[PDB]
Amino acid sequence: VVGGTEAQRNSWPSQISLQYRSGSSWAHTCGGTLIRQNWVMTAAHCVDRELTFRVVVGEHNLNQNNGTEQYVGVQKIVVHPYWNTDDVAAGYDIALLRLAQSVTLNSYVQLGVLPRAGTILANNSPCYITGWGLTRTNGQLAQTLQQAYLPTVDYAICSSSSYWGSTVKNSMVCAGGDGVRSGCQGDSGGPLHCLVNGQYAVHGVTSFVSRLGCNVTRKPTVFTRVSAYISWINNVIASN
Amino acid sequence: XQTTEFYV
Ligand SMILES: [Ca+2]
Repeated sequence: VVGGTEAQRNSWPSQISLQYRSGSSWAHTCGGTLIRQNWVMTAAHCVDRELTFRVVVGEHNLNQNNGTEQYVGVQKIVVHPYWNTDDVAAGYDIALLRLAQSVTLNSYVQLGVLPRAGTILANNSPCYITGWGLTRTNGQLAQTLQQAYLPTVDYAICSSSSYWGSTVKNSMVCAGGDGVRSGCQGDSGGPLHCLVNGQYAVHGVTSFVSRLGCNVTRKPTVFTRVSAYISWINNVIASN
Repeated sequence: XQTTEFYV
């Protein structure tokens, strides 16, 4: 997250770190959202590679174990069947991960609330992006979970020629793009949490930024619009 | 664009 600050410890308790095994250790690769005790929502591109993945719930500092974490293997990966690795702008950048065990819900580990099917937020709606991603374009991963206010940019503006043009689809949410605050590498798969009727719901799954950098004016961070996928999500969970 | 990961 570019332009953000350290999040209050465990204050986004559905935020997960998706990690792959790397030599004698594990490496953070992406964010995700816990949506059931044994299901995580992330980006499809995060699981392109056929690696050994785990999810960490209750995480805050990637480099110290603080007693709130639970570490659980990814057992089954269900990518949206229309996702194409070679065509990110087509959309469908979403995957569900069934965990090898159910996590224990507690004050540090909670389910993320999803929007109602079809929900579109008004332009400039209040949202926060969270993640352990780079804190500057070509910078360093965050040791501690970061957050930044990233208000929505509606479809009509985001898909205009001066922003993303036809690259952005109505199955996506855009947020930010003032050239100041943004997601960045290591944040993808994670949530965009948007305030609706006093409750945060996860409206976005972080997908892509400009190839010029993370915080780029008129290139807001682009997310998979979770409310476009509610039926898909429910179908996957019910059949697995 | 560029996906958010390393480096997709
Ligand atoms: Ca930790």
